[PDB]
Amino acid sequence: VSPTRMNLLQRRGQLRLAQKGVDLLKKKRDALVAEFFGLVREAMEARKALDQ
Amino acid sequence: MIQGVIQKIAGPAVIAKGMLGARMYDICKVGEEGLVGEIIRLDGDTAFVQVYEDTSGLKVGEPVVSTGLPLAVELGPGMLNGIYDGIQRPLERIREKTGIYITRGVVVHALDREKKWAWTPMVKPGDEVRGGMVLGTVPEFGFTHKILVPPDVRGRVKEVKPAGEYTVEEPVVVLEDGTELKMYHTWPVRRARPVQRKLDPNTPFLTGMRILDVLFPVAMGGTAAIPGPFGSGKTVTQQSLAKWSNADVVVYVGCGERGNEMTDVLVEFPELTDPKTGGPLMHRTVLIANTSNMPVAAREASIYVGVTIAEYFRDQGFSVALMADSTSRWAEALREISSRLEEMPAEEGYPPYLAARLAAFYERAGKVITLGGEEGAVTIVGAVSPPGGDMSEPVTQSTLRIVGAFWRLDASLAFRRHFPAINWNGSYSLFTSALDPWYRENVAEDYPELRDAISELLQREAGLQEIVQLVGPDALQDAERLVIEVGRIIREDFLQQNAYHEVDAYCSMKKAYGIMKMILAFYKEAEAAIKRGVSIDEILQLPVLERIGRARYVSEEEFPAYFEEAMKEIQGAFKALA
Amino acid sequence: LTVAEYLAFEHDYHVLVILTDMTNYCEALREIGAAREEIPGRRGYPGYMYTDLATIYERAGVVEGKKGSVTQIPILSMPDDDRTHPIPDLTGYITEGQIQLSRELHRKGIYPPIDPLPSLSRLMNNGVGKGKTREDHKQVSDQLYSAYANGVDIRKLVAIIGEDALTENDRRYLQFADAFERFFINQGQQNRSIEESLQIAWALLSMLPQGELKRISKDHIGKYYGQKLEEIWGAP
Amino acid sequence: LTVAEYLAFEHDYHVLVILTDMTNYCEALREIGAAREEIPGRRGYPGYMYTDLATIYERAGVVEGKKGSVTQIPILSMPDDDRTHPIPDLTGYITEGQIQLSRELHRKGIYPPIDPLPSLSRLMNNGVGKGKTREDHKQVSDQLYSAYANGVDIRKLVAIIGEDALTENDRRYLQFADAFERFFINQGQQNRSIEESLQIAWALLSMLPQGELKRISKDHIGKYYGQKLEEIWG
Repeated sequence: VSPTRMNLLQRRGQLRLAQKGVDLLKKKRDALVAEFFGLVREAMEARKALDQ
Repeated sequence: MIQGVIQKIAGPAVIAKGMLGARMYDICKVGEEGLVGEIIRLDGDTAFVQVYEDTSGLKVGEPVVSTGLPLAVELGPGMLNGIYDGIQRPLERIREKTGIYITRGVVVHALDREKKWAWTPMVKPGDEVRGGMVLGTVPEFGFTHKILVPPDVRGRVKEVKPAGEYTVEEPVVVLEDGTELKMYHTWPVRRARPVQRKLDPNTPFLTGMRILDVLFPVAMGGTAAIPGPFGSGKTVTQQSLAKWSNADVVVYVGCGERGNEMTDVLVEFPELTDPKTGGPLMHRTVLIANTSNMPVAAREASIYVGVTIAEYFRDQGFSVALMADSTSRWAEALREISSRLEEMPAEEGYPPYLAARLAAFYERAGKVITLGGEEGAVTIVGAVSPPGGDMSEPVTQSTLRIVGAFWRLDASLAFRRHFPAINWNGSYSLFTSALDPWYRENVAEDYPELRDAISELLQREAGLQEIVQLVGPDALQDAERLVIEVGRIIREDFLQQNAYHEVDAYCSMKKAYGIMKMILAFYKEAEAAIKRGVSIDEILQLPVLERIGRARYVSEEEFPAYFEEAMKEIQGAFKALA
Repeated sequence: LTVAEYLAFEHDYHVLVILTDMTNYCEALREIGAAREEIPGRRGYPGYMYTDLATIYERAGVVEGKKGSVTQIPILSMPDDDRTHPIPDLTGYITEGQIQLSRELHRKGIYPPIDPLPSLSRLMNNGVGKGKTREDHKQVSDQLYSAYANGVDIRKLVAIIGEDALTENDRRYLQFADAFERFFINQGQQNRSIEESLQIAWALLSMLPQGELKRISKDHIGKYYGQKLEEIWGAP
Repeated sequence: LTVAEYLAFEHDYHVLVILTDMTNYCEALREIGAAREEIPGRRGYPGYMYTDLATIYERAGVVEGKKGSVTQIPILSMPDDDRTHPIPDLTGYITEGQIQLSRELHRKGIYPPIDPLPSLSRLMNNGVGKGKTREDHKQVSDQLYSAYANGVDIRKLVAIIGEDALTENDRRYLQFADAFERFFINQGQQNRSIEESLQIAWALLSMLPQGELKRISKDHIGKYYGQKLEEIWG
């Protein structure tokens, strides 16, 4: 890549975008984990019903 | 004195002709108004003078007078309780004789020339004296200010003034060779004051803060670096260190601070009280204050002035704590001066000798044997303020290469109301191994092992952060939940310290040691109870939790009984648990 | 600044100084330095630019024994929105905080386009509170900051996971962010007293459930919580 | 160029001028400028490089009343394949478009490895269209440019989401880009007439839905759309 001030600013903007993407993905992971932990209780109830 | 006239004026640069015999870096008086300048280049009959203040209105042909001496400070009685700028001019007397503005070319004396001091001789005629010896004593607030013969002066005493009241200009001792010794002398700020021998970092510098004294100790005469992020409580911690340290004299250097921050320092500091005497803390500190709009020469020379004053007080046999509020601003001033000299920069515009100057400042610290045979030390706590907290700045890299401790101040901790907001993950100290024998002799032979155990517990707590982020703490196993709760206890009951509390503002080494004893004993008992089948939540309800939480606020003289009682009841509470 | 100092410290005036474009001043300083054959410092700017900017900025303040005051609001356009450019960098070095305008807010039709998240006033705590503006000022500002940050993050999350997957409190924060942008920031040419601004802030905080207001004491919540936007807003 | 101008504008020759490496010319210009302490542009090249290169390049063209012509095809090696280097930058600012080669295309065995996206012809509009080459030339060129750029963007997307997650439109554009690179750009040493090239272009465009061809007028689409790539070969 050609080193220029405009290119440096573009790379810094890309770094900021990547960091924000990491934060957004972490929030998505938190939502998914909450859903997963509800669903595991549902699954254990279903498995007990299957045993019965 | 070499006297010449102005030949050319170009901004702050003045070329003076007829200056043959003038020496490099001597202070000169430029023009009829006597503006102070420095000789930076000699060429034939001419000298290049860099004027400190604005040169507008100067004309060609005005006299230039050389003082014959480089930049120096007056060392003697009258510096305590004083406020100076970067070149040691008393700001209060400047205000008295000039007003709210600092006018150019004002002449003031660093030490008051009218005040009488109670002189008490300690030498007799015929005695032979050398540099650093004590000629006599003078009372200055709670101190006995020792009048020292200058380090380069030796001879035989001829006449001694008897006990009485004299000003600092009165010659108290005159030698056989006609040398008159006064209550004060002058020393160049860029030359380190000589000592007999530099000692090893054996004894600790006790700041009174548990995290600093235990986890990241600095040795007496060591150097520490701190970052100043906004909202971290840096000023509370700095003034707490000034109040509660085991240093006799405090020297605070403000190099090019913001006007309002410098005002904050100059207003809050006189209100601090000295716990050793109950009077003002200012009676044992010297404040050096510079704003961003003062001359760049004073801002660059401020730290050298401060370290020279600290070295003088060390040579009197005291322990001195030196705090530089922003070495980043001093580095900015150095960069500006180098740019004015048209020097090729290194890295981000800084001169290639930035690290050399930083080392020359920091290496003046240390515990020494003075020329007078006594012991004294200078401990320097420097502060760095990068552009946006980016430590990659050359100033911070240069500082961290030479300082022995780094107390990472974090704004995130202060946001969570964790004070002092010192990030124990990023902080470090290189003095622990050298200080270990002192700890074993003076607080407990067990102490290093306890400190390592507490550090390991903190590391284990930090290792679980991503798991606790992913799932709640209630999803953790009892072993992991135990270390999470013990990390919480360690933080909130050992690491946190209230600087405004009447007894919690200060903590001795033994009280801190007892707190870690209690915490680790509780952790071991709980770890045994876990493998006895006991679940976590009965352990979390034990009153020993509150007992350990209250250990911070018990007074120093009541702590040993409280500690033994707490140890007994921590032993008892887990035995009765199912 | 000479006029400002004269008025404030010889006639007890409270003077507000507005410097409309410091970027133009710094460019003029660079041009003058080049015209005088001076070797520039970082990025072509004079090596003494920091000292010059300090001699400009540090002329404001309050003096002991004087009733007057000098307050400065320098204004500067960052050359490429780059905060690390020497001009904004040195200005942030010397000044106490900054007010940042948002191009996103401006393009969304919001005026004045002040973005609260990157903005900061370093001396704000010393000038607000009981006997100065009102006792609830500081806590209200903290709560507004935290709630707005939460709302703007949930706004990005809702794009991928959808509104139905959000928690009820997340939807409350989502509505709060939109209402805050539309009513608090977007005031137009209105001249709002501090009481009116605090009233609007409390009406916006009332959209959040009580007890979610962690940063505010229970006394202030009891005193001011509950009122609706419709009762006090300038327009719907 | 003196010889070329003399021939073209005194003896009515149609002259093609090839300059092998303008980079080597600029190196000598920089040597002279540095020896003379000239105020430089970027990367140490003299400030007057633009004017000197202009005095060289601007000597081509055609003249009213005269029958001859001068056509210039300078060749220059971009240092580190950097289009923003002063030599290619000033040349692009002076010349009437450029043909840019792609190292990525070359490494794949495609010859001639001409990358159409950074390439340009400023005078293209003057010499194509009805009565010059064919009525659909400009619209076909525009449609090819848009479709190939879309394919390159979808290639970028594939590296993030994988090819299996693509929709059918994205897959069609990806296949169009692949077939374009393999059949239109890659021609070897064969000499194609403009009619053959337009036939190949229309065969490639027929891979896309008829409604996607926004750049092309509907009459041209009715005339030429639908032909298969296998009909030209295989």
